[PDB]
Amino acid sequence: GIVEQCCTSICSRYQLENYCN
Amino acid sequence: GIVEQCCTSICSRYQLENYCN
Amino acid sequence: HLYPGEVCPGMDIRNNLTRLHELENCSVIEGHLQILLMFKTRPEDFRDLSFPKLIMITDYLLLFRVYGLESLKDLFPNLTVIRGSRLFFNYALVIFEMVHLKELGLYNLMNITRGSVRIEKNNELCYLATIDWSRILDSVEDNYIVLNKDDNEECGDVCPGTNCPATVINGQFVERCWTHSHCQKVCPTICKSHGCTAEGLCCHKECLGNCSEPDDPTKCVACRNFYLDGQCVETCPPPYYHFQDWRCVNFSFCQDLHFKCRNSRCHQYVIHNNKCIPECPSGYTMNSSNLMCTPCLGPCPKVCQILEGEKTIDSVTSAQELRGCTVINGSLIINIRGGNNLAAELEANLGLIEEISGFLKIRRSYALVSLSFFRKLHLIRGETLEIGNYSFYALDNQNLRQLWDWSKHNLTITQGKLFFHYNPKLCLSEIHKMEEVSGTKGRQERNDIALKTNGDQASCENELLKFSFIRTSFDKILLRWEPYWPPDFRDLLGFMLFYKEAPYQNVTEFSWTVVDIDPPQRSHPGWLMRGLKPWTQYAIFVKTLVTFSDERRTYGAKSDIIYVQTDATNPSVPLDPISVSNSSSQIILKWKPPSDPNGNITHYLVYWERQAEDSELFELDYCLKGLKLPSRSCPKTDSQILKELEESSFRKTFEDYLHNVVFVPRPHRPFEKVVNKESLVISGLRHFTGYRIELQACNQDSPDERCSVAAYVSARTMPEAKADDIVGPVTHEIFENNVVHLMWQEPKEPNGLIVLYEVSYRRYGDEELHLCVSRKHFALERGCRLRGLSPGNYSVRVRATSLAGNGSWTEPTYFYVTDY
Amino acid sequence: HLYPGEVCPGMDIRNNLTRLHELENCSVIEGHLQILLMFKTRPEDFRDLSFPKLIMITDYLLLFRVYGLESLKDLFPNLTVIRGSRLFFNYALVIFEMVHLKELGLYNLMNITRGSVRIEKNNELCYLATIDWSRILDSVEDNYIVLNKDDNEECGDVCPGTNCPATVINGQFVERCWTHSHCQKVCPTICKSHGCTAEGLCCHKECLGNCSEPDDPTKCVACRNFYLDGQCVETCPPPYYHFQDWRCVNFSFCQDLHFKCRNSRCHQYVIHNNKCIPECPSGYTMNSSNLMCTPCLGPCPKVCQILEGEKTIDSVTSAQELRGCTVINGSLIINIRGGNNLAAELEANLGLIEEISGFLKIRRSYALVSLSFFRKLHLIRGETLEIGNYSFYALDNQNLRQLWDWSKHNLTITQGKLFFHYNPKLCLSEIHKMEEVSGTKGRQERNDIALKTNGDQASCENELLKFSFIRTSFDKILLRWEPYWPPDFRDLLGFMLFYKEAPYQNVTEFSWTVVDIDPPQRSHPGWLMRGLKPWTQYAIFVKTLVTFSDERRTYGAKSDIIYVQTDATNPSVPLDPISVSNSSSQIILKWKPPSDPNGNITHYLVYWERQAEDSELFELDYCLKGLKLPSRSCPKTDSQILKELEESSFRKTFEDYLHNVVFVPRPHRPFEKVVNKESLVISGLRHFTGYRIELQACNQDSPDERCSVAAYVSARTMPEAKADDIVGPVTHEIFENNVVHLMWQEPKEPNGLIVLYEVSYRRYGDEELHLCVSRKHFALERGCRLRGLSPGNYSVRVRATSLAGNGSWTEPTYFYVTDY
Amino acid sequence: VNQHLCGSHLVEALYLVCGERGFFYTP
Amino acid sequence: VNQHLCGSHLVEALYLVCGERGFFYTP
Repeated sequence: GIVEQCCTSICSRYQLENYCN
Repeated sequence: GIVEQCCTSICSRYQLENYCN
Repeated sequence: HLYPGEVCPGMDIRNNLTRLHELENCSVIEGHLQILLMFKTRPEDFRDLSFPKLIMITDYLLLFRVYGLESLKDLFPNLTVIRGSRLFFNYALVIFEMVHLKELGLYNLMNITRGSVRIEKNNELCYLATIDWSRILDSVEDNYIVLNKDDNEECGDVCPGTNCPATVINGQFVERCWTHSHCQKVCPTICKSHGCTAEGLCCHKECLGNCSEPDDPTKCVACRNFYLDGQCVETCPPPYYHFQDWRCVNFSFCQDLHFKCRNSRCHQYVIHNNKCIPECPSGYTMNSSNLMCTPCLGPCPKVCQILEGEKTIDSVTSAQELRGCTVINGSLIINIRGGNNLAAELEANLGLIEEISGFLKIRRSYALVSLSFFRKLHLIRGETLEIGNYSFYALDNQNLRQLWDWSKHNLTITQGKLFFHYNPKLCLSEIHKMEEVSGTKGRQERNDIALKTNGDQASCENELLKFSFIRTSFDKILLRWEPYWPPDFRDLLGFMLFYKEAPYQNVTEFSWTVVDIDPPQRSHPGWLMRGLKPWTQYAIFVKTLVTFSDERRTYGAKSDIIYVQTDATNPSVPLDPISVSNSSSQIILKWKPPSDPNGNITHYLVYWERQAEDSELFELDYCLKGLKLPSRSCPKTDSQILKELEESSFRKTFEDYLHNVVFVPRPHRPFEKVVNKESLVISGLRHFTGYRIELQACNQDSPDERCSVAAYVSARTMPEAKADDIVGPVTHEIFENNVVHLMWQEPKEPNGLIVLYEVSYRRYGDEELHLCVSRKHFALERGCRLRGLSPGNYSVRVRATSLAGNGSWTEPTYFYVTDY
Repeated sequence: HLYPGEVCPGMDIRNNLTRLHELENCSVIEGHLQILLMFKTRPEDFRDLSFPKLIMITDYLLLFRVYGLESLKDLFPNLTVIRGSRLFFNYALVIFEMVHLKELGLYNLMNITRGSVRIEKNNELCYLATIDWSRILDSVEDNYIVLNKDDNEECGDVCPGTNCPATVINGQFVERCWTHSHCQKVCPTICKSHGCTAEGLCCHKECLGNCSEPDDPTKCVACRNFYLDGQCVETCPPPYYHFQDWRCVNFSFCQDLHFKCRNSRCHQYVIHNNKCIPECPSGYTMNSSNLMCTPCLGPCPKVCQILEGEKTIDSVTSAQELRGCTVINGSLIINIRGGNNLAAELEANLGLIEEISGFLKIRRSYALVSLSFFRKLHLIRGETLEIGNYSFYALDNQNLRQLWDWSKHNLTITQGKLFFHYNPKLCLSEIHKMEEVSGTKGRQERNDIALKTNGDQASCENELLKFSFIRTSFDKILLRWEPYWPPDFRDLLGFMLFYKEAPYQNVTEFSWTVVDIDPPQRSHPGWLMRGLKPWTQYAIFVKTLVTFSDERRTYGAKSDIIYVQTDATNPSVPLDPISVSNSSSQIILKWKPPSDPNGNITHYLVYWERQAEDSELFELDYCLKGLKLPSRSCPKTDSQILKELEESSFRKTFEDYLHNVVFVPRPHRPFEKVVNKESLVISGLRHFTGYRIELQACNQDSPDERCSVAAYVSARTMPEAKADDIVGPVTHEIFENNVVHLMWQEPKEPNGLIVLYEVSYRRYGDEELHLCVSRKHFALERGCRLRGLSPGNYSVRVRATSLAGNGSWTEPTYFYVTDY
Repeated sequence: VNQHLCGSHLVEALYLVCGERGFFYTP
Repeated sequence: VNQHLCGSHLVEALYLVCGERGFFYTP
């Protein structure tokens, strides 16, 4: 899910549009 | 030595003459 | 009445209210409703929008960050039932981070069949404590309502009292109201769950929540068991089959659903046991023409292909995905970071699985007390192992006590090693029993099963210490127990004795004052107790202290808890002894039982003795000026203990080294008896007598009194009416030379004693003259003697003064002396 | 004098005294002497046997279970030196289980060069505490004298005092005596180790213990450094080589020993560095003709083939077997079950080894603080690994803090994994540094290095918290520190604040009152302290509380200990205020300093005021009868903390689950001032006058007084002797009708006031008549007036009564009245 | 700006990143 | 009689077993 990608790892800008329309 | 034979294991009669003349 | 309109299978609403308009045409939701992620909204966007048609939600309701919504009393004014067929993390109603909301307003919610309610992170939410959740949820202890405005602040909660019913929640009655204008509707105790009408009458037997007319199935708003053609039926009559546990449908509907799923992208429905279920259980298979699943001619289980072969179970909803499974083609990770026992639902959802193709791991399960919810777990193939080649991983379980009931439960592990760590309430005996039963005895290596962490907080010494001699005394108890010796007797470093007063028999195991007893010399070890409170029951048991051996079993020996009561003794002195006089012959004495009864106080002793009046007062000349007569820690850290372990181990090590090097293997007074009273009335008392009261609290009467010293107090009766009054006519004498000598009878029985007499003689027309007559003066002169009086007729008045005060005057007496 | 007779290489005596007669012909033992296992003996078997020739023992003396021996004063009356070249479990004198012995009797033992003394399990041994071991052993803390008659019982210890010198051991002086007739010989502090003669003169520099003639090398009984031809020398002159570190021998003796070992079954001696040593070190090899070991033309180390390839090191004697080794062809197990630091000798014996072919294991080493004694340890090949394929096993080391000094120490591990467990004072940072330096970073798997056991008792958060705002007040200190947030800010559960009074700056790390502070909301976190004692310095530091993560590094943050002192305030009231009036004009006032100085008491304030006499006493008629004038807390622990951890983790888990499910990735009065005094003398006081004293303890004088209320006490001065005496001649008046009116001047300045006057008139030959004159009587009648006196000559005497007491009579005054 | 996003901060980060188009959910 | 011999009990057991011949020690 999103939490293991962001809260544990380091989130860049690109993938956050994968959670948006 | 004698202690690992007797205090840890179980000592019977026979070997105790190995510690005697 | 019943449900009109569509059925609207569960939907999700996001990012705007444009799609929210599709809830107008249905009254029942056959799914879950989620309103969440609504940022660009204002409070004026919700007042005009309302959904009065909605009645009941099958799965759950979730609200998460919907800006502008202040109360649900407008959105859902007719929501009454949440079945909770499918939960959301073991919760049926979740309201999370719902900013800009002040009150719930769900004033028609009556029953939530399954699940709990979690309300969290609502800084503006009030009217929470004014809701009696016990009338809605079967188990209210499973709720979680924290971080709101009620505990952060003190926002007002104005429940209309002048009407809102009040029910005690912990120890006080508080009114119940959903909003400032809506009281929580409460039904009488006779109406268990069928609901009550406006006037307080139970509805139909198969009704729930609310009804229009009592005792009418067709006038209910929520069928308790099943719905069919506007009527609640206990079971669906043929040819109608139970569907979704809430309604009955015909064969055509189930067949249509099956065909729609088959001819498209699913829940390919079948029929079994007079129900239209998504899939029939193990041992059944659907036929071609009809949809019924006939029993199969072989053992075909319902395998459940777990995605990624590793499924984490942390909630009721996650466990429910394995409902009906018998063989798991993956791995299970049981991880409930909870605090409340979920074993009831977990055994219902799980426990029907027979084999696990992978590994079983239980990690950080705080609330678990046993793994018994795996009712039919037999085989763990372990074709896929945990990192490190493990097939059973138990770690950091704070309350795991028993793994299984080995009397009747069998287990088999094909491959993989074992692992156990930081299970403070799981003992090594259970682990070794599992090793023997499973068949993996010769498969574990060192440190795969820890020794200082498993059971380090549980007493499972599995060896009995038997007391041999116990004797009781006034405040000392002598203890003796049979000696115990481990195979290496130098390992026994002593005993620990735990004692604690036990008012009642049922006491826990593992306060608890500790005393250390040195090991005996090789005479039972024993120990004597000092400083005990008499007549008290104490709990005694002894647990051995032995040196750890890293290789083999640590060791074990302890004694069962025994109860000993010290005997009785003399009680304490009664407290607050006060004596009050209410009459000239009656005094009331009040006291309380002593603070140290030391048994049962059986009676009291009261002793009387009169204080004789001081002879000093009888022999004073009070006529002289100045006649103002009175108007009557824990063991020093760990270092300490450690140091003793280290010293003992060093001594043993030196002994072993010496033995290794040396030996070479060649090749009387008035009284009474009170009976269960704290006060007594006294009679037969002389007026103005100092009475010294000796009061005792005594707990043994016939076999000699065993009771302590007495309390002392003094009392004096009230003054009488005419005790000080002088009786007898006054006699006067006149000699040849005009000497006046008076005679008056004294008050023979006065208030204690008479201090003086006063004679007031006044000649007719003259002034009144006073003379003091003292006790010695009265004794010597036998009354009053006057010297040198002017001729005339005087008036003689006499009064007597006592310890009470001023006495009444005597009648006037007239005498005339000659003028010569 | 020096050593005569044979050399008798160390022997062992067992089972009888038949072979014990071989010690008669030698004075020095070049080895170890053991007297042990002697059961069939009686106390009469030792009196006739004595060995006065024995002087010193090179290695050690061991006595173990010799029956019948009651004192060694007969067996060894001349033993004075135990060199301790080879010890017995880091002990040079062992007396174990020596039944039937009462006293040592070794009254000539002066110096034990190397080792310690262990005396244990002697139920009858006395005269132990009467020995000053500090004069014999360089390090007395390494001794072990327990389980004897001195502590089990109270056996008498009669040291002859009338001669035995006394020296303080802890805080008191006690006489020193070996037996009831032998005092421990003590040398003056000038004689460090060379010993003293009978009269107390230092012996020769090369002397030790005892000597016959001071400053004479050839008249000594124990050479301190070396022995040669009856003379002690700094070093052996050529061609004599040092042998066995105690004597010098010629080339012939060393060659003979080498040949005897070569041509028989061993210590094949060689010669190196002007010494005859058993084997020359690495890089040298003995030649054919001569015995000298010349340097080798290559790197040839001294390999030490360890039997069974696994050697346990638990004592100095076990480590000494590796002396001079450089490459170990086996495995080492370091296991010192001690309590005393052996690093000093362990670094001398070990530390010269370069490579270890096997594994290195440190297990249950309580006393070890560092592994730095491996001075030149570089390579651990690990060709033979510990069970579980390990090459470095550290387990249950109670005080291991640092592994090596990584700034200058290199290490290399070829094969094998790592292991670390239950090292409470070894932190994960050191372990990871060792991983990086060694080169085994990608070789360990999970649980090989624990996280909850390594460093769990040491503060190594390796992150600094900085205070930003501290302000001090009367009893409140306001603290502020910069906020800290871990990567997952929900992990931060709050802060713990540790404060404690610190009288001096040097305070330890890790009393210590704890207060829990909630994390801030996302304004510095901060905290305010309540209930502080004014003028006190406190030690303050903050250490964070964060949730454990099992996978990666836990977390770390703490603040260095800071020191803040609260300011001063008003001090307390002085205690024990007592005033004594020694003289009629002098009063001494004594008091104690206040119990709460709240700073430095700088001065005192004393206030004076006179108490005016009561006007009631001036207006009383004391001549009336009745004239008796006065003659002036531990946290609920588990059942608490855990619960909070579990609740926080449950909240975080629900948040994570919700985020996972929701988001989808689409593809004025007199006074004075005292200066540092606790007493004051006061003069200028009216005689017999009561004063009210107002005393203050005040700590601020010039910048306004800041000091509390005053203590009140009353002091009355002594009365003068002649203050009550009546002054002035007595004047009498006789009227026509014989009326006597007396006139005497009153004592105008009396002791306070005069209550009455007495006139005593006696006619010549008659009796003395008394009359009382009161204050009002004197004011009205201007003295004494008498009515109706019989004619004659009377004598008038007058006295005045004051509050102090009775005044003296006046001179007689004679008056005569007419008889008509 | 690259850092760890957890808790409500993750929701805020997504809301700044997108929200003119709206979040996505499977049909 | 077969059991664990430790401490002084070992010495007593050896003395009971032998001691008329005496203990052994290498020359």
